[PDB]
Amino acid sequence: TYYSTNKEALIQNFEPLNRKFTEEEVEQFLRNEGRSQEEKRNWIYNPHIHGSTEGEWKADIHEKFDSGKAPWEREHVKAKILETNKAKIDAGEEIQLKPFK
Amino acid sequence: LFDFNPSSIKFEKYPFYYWINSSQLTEFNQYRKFVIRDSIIYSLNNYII
Amino acid sequence: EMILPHNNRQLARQYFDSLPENDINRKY
Amino acid sequence: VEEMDTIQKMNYEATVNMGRQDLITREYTFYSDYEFIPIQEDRKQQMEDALNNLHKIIHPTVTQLKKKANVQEIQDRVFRKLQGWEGELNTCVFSAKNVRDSNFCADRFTNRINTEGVEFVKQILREY
Amino acid sequence: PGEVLPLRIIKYPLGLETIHNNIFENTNNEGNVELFRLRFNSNSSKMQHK
Amino acid sequence: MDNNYHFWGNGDRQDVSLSYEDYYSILDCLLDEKLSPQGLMKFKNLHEVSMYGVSYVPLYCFPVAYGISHMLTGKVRRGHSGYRNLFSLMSVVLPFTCWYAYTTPIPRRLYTEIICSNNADGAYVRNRIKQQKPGIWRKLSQQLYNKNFRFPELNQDLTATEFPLDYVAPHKF
Amino acid sequence: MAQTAHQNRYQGGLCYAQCNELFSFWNPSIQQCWKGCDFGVGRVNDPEGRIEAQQMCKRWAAELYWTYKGELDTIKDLRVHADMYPTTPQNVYRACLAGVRRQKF
Repeated sequence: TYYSTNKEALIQNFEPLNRKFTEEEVEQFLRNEGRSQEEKRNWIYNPHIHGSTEGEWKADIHEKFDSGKAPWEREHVKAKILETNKAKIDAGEEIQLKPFK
Repeated sequence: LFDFNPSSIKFEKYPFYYWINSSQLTEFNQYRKFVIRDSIIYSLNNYII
Repeated sequence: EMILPHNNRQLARQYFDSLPENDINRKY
Repeated sequence: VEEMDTIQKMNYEATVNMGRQDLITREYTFYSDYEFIPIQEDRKQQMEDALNNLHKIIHPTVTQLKKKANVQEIQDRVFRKLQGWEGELNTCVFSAKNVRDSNFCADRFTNRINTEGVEFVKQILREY
Repeated sequence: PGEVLPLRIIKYPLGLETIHNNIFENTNNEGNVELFRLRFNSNSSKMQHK
Repeated sequence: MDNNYHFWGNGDRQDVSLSYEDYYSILDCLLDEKLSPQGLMKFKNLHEVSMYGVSYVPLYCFPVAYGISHMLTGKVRRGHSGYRNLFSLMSVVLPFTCWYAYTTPIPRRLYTEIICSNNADGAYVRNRIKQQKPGIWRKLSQQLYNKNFRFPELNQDLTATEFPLDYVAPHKF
Repeated sequence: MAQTAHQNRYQGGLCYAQCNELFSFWNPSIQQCWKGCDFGVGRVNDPEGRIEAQQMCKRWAAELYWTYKGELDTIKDLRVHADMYPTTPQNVYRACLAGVRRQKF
């Protein structure tokens, strides 16, 4: 029954990404080399290369990397997705945010 | 034997043609004290006009 | 080696200006 | 500075004499050497200002790294670019005819440091 | 032999001193630690002192 | 074909080919301070592969030198009895066959990574060979251009605004 | 092991084995690690005995090399690696502390 259940789950819950990856998502993917596996990365703040303030930069870094929240779960990224693909939003097609796994 | 072989033809008349001095075409990553050599090369290439 | 712009004599430009108006180099 | 004992006077004389090695040896010049127009004092100060500006960017990153290997790697990565630019400057200054040419070369080197050097350093430090 | 070239960029050695767990021997007036140094040859003909 | 295509000391036909003489001459015009730790690693792997290779080349050439020395003596095989003439002719001919072998370029993955890499190490090596070894770079530039490599340092560069630093041998555009 | 307590490293027990496993075989830090095993024999399990053993390591490092008063109190990283050699009082202190940590019972 494992095969039948897996086939049903795949057929029911699989849709194509239906969208082009945004600039922010691509930049996050290119910076995912900075993610460290099995041990947390020590994030050091240098105002001349990172800008902003130490608290704001550390909050953004925690949101991007430590929290594990995906780029498509960010509000501004979601707004960009719903804006740059409004043509597909029309004619009754719903955009998929998180790619299927 | 049975493929492309680079040619060995070169410029064999112009004096000091292969004493190439530093420029943006050589990236200036040479031996530090070769700057003197460059000057010499420069002078030589002004002697043969 | 590069000639510095202030020490650069535009001999190529001098010859170019002396070319006829209907010239292949001017077309280039 | 006049009033002092024998030992203090001897120590002051020693400290003064250890700094006049440049003065004593300036008379002994060689005829066969290849002379060049030196980099002017203002250009020296501008180049040192550019270097200090570079050190301003790298300071928090290197002082927040607890491994000597990482700091040495950062030093080596920047030093290759700086050494290429230094070689270009040395060639173009040794082959200089007047002070105008030396100033041009020094200005080009300083502009390279202030324009591309800071960008390269920032990219390296972001990598670290 | 050759010359003392107009400019040399010198890497400051790191970790030569461990007296108080500091690996930066040098610091400029701005307070920023120094990794590099600029050495200039002002006089191109004078001898170098022993 | 082979099960060891991953090996750095291996190569296929269309890899960059450098003879041992060219490789040693190229080594004679480089500095380790100007190379990143990855470039130094490439050069060290090439060093060990090449030390074994230069050790082995006379062994490769020995059968041919033996045959040629035998054919110079005549059509008589005086084994254990013509050894003196055979090995005098060998000490003459084996250097000639080894000359042909050592002047023969051989392809290698390390050769194609050291020269054709697009990072700063590759540019440094290419420019150093271009300036200090003009003839080696002439041959190497011809080979690289023939192999669809497009680098500014090549003499055959149609996109350049500066004239070539050497004679451009004829080739098919 | 001229400075340690046992004639041979096998009498040290599991602590000396862990000290050997900590550093490469040519690293003289192992002996210092062994001294840690000596300092935390009847002290590791006692909550104040562990602090006493760490103080013993600090005193040992101060006695082997010339040290300054704050020098061993401002060490950023107390972790050790295989190629850590007892060239400094900080390295001696770190090796001794690592030996103390590995002293069961």
